[PDB]
Amino acid sequence: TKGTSSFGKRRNKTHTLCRRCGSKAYHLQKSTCGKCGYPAKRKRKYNWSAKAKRRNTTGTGRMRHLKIVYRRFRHGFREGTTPKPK
Amino acid sequence: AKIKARDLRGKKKEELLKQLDDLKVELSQLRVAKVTGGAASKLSKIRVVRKSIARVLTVINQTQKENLRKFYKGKKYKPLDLRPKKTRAMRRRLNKHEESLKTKKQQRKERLYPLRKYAVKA
Amino acid sequence: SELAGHQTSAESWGTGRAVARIPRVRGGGTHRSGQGAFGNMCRGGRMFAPTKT
Amino acid sequence: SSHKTFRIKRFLAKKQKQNRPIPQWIWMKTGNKIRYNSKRRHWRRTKLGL
Amino acid sequence: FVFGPTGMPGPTPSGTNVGSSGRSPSV
Amino acid sequence: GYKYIQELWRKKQSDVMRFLLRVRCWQYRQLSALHRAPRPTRPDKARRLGYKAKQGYVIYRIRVRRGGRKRPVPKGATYGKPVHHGVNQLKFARSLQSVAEERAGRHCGALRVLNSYWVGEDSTYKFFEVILIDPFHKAIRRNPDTQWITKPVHKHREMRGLTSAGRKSRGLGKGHKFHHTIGGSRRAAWRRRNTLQLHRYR
Amino acid sequence: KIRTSPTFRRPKTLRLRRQPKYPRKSAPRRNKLDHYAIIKFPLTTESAMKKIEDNNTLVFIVDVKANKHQIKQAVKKLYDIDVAKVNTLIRPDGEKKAYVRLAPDYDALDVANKIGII
RNA sequence: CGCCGUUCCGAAGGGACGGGCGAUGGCCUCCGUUGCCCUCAGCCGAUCGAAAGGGAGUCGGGUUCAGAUCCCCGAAUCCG
RNA sequence: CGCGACCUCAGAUCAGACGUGGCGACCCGCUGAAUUUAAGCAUAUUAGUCAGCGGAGGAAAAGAAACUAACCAGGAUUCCCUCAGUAACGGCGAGUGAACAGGGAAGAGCCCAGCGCCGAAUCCCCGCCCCGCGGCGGGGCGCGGGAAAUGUGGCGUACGGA
Ligand SMILES: [Mg+2]
Ligand SMILES: [Mg+2]
Ligand SMILES: [Mg+2]
Ligand SMILES: [Mg+2]
Ligand SMILES: [Mg+2]
Ligand SMILES: [Mg+2]
Ligand SMILES: [Mg+2]
Ligand SMILES: [Mg+2]
Ligand SMILES: [Mg+2]
Ligand SMILES: [Mg+2]
Ligand SMILES: [Mg+2]
Ligand SMILES: [Mg+2]
Ligand SMILES: [Mg+2]
Ligand SMILES: [Mg+2]
Ligand SMILES: [Mg+2]
Ligand SMILES: [Mg+2]
Ligand SMILES: [Mg+2]
Ligand SMILES: [Mg+2]
Ligand SMILES: [Mg+2]
Ligand SMILES: [Mg+2]
Ligand SMILES: [Mg+2]
Ligand SMILES: [Mg+2]
Ligand SMILES: [Mg+2]
Ligand SMILES: [Mg+2]
Ligand SMILES: [Mg+2]
Ligand SMILES: [Mg+2]
Ligand SMILES: [Zn+2]
Repeated sequence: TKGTSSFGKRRNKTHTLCRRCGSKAYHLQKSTCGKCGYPAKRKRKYNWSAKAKRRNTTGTGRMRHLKIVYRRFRHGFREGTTPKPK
Repeated sequence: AKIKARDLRGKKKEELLKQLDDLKVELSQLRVAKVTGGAASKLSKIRVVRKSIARVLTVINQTQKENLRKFYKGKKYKPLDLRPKKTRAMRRRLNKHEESLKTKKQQRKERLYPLRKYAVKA
Repeated sequence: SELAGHQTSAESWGTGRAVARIPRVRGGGTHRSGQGAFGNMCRGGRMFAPTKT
Repeated sequence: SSHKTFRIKRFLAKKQKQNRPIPQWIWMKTGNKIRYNSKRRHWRRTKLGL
Repeated sequence: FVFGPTGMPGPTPSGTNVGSSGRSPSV
Repeated sequence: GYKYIQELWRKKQSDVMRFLLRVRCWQYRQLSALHRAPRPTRPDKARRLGYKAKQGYVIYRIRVRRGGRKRPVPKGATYGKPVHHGVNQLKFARSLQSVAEERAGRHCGALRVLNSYWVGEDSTYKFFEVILIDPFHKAIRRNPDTQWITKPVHKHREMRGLTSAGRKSRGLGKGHKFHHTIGGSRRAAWRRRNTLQLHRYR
Repeated sequence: KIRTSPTFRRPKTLRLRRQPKYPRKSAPRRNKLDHYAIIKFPLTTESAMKKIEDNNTLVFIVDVKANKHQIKQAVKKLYDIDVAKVNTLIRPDGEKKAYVRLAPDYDALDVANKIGII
């Protein structure tokens, strides 16, 4: 009865999609995420999982502002200028 | 007619917003032709008009921003958009004058004991 | 590499099970599930006495 | 259920629009390897997480 | 114009079940 | 002048200074645990520790509970070898003054800690005063005698143990007594002693 | 001035209004939910052609962030047709279908004839 | 890092009528506006917590290949 | 009663700034094991190491002796060779374990409080004038406002200094 019989009672979910990390680990009762600790300001990450870090690091996403900072760097972040016109 | 961004810079704000409000109607009529079924000559003009609208709104925002940073050209406080945006640590430095500042004790040491240029005989 | 062959988590199943007692990959609904993880004999796995620098 | 939320109806909508085969004109391209769509999903077998 | 085939995925089954019902007590 | 208040604040066992240190400690014991002071309680000790009476310099008074560091573990039960069954009589490796400078340096994270000093104590509390500098004022930015504190290297001097009260806890110094911190720190000594130099030619 | 109540309540002081010395953002951001972006295209399905023909309505795939008020006031700008009522619903596809029912005198079949869908 | 704590070591109300002062828009008549005092004010703890608890107010008939107390027709109803 | 100071303390969507979170190979501050070794094990060892927490920079930390020495004396810090598997520690068991000198890479010094001297001789802020103007400054005005005598600036710091 601890097995196939009591696998039917599973109908109300514990977690939902966290809004900070988009993973299905937001404990609805504890009101905190198990993947990033969303209500806490600091993203949670431990060294004892060398691999769970490589899934969420500055390279894993779009870097929509870093891939441009890395380009504006090759010229000391010049500003307010344009090439000489034709 | 190929709408280039060059001949858009002399026109006036309302002589630009009339072109915008005409291109958006040409879009609406093309997104309608797409669903009613139209010739590819029309379907392929969507990429042409979406980019004509892009060129227009680009010249509008560029002239408006140039006018803004001219209006605040000599003022002390200016909008955080016109303030020079570099890296946060590069904006939180010391000025070139605070860097180039010296205490009266070191303006006196540098003066009384300058670094002399010399050589030695071998 | 010094991490090669060890980037998994795998513990032996133990006696019983009619399996050869080598460590095996944990659970999962995939090919690489209970498949033999470390040791030079296993696919994937670490080479014997990894060459050092 | 039938008492969805908006964030979920929208995530199911995305999971509906990702569930169609590759256009047939797309493996006559030049630098091509995709024989078919392998990221497909059937509502019966694989259960979308959630 | 060459049409195409199809393909459907499925979870990989892992064999770990052990009933261990049989008992042979002989002290 | 300051040399009178200095030699006065050394007779803390006297009558006047045991009355003052007691009314001060009573009044401090009634305010909050971390509150801003209007002006430096000890103006001399503050000058000696670097407090110029000009805009930007801030004084926070802060109280800390005296006593050692009971080990944070369940009831008793520090599971390990009898060596580490100690919970009660343990001591903390950072002075209570270094804990005051970082409870101020964290509660107000914009300001940079310079130093701190002792203004009273009782059986259950020690009261310090932390000399915080506002590193984005122009009285500090332009004055070149003190624009070192405004560089990003000196963020949270007390979280990195660079203040006076902190530096007193890292056992650094020159001599035959401070051999285990030759190099940067105790861990930069430990690294070089516990590091195997493997030349190319051996 | 005697203390009539034994509760010292904080006295109300004066509160000024923001008189900034410079606006933070230079220019007001243009309204990206224009009357044109708020209506993408119509539907030409026999589920909506019976609405046009019989119910004298139209079926637009409007932007999802659009109210029934923005829709009403955005068909009364692009098409100049007074509107009886608007009934929106978000499809499983994700877009927001909108059934706009025209005033009694205005004829849907003859305002869809104009704009193209017929 | 944070935890404890939920009325407990707290200057915890930005509100109202009337009056007085001040300004404003117009049948500048007479109301309305907002500035300043005067007078008056308890609370009891920010906020969250139920698609089965509490919770104003819609029913008939027709219609689709799939939607109807939701669309059409016809009768009402609550709140502002 | 009122008035006006000062101290202490609140309230602002008050004018203008600042912090927060991420990364983390290297670095700084704390916290801190147990596998294992001892052919058992409890001190020791593993190890101030893994995990844990906080904080940075392009390097960090350290740094111009309350030093080493006992010489015919050396002279900030950091780094390498060497001292040295040494002195020493240790159920003196297992094991652990530096420094000085010397040769090199590099090479650089300084600054306050205090004590005195000077009419606060000093600093921040707003308004206007001209420039500079994309690292918010220079010069001029303001019986303009503040900070500061509960101490600002100049000389000056142990090599002595006035
Ligand atoms: Mg539950
Ligand atoms: Mg962290
Ligand atoms: Mg000086
Ligand atoms: Mg391999
Ligand atoms: Mg199933
Ligand atoms: Mg320790
Ligand atoms: Mg000591
Ligand atoms: Mg609620
Ligand atoms: Mg309910
Ligand atoms: Mg109910
Ligand atoms: Mg403000
Ligand atoms: Mg043993
Ligand atoms: Mg053994
Ligand atoms: Mg054993
Ligand atoms: Mg031990
Ligand atoms: Mg660690
Ligand atoms: Mg940080
Ligand atoms: Mg950096
Ligand atoms: Mg440094
Ligand atoms: Mg030396
Ligand atoms: Mg030897
Ligand atoms: Mg050791
Ligand atoms: Mg030496
Ligand atoms: Mg040399
Ligand atoms: Mg002086
Ligand atoms: Mg010295
Ligand atoms: Zn999360």
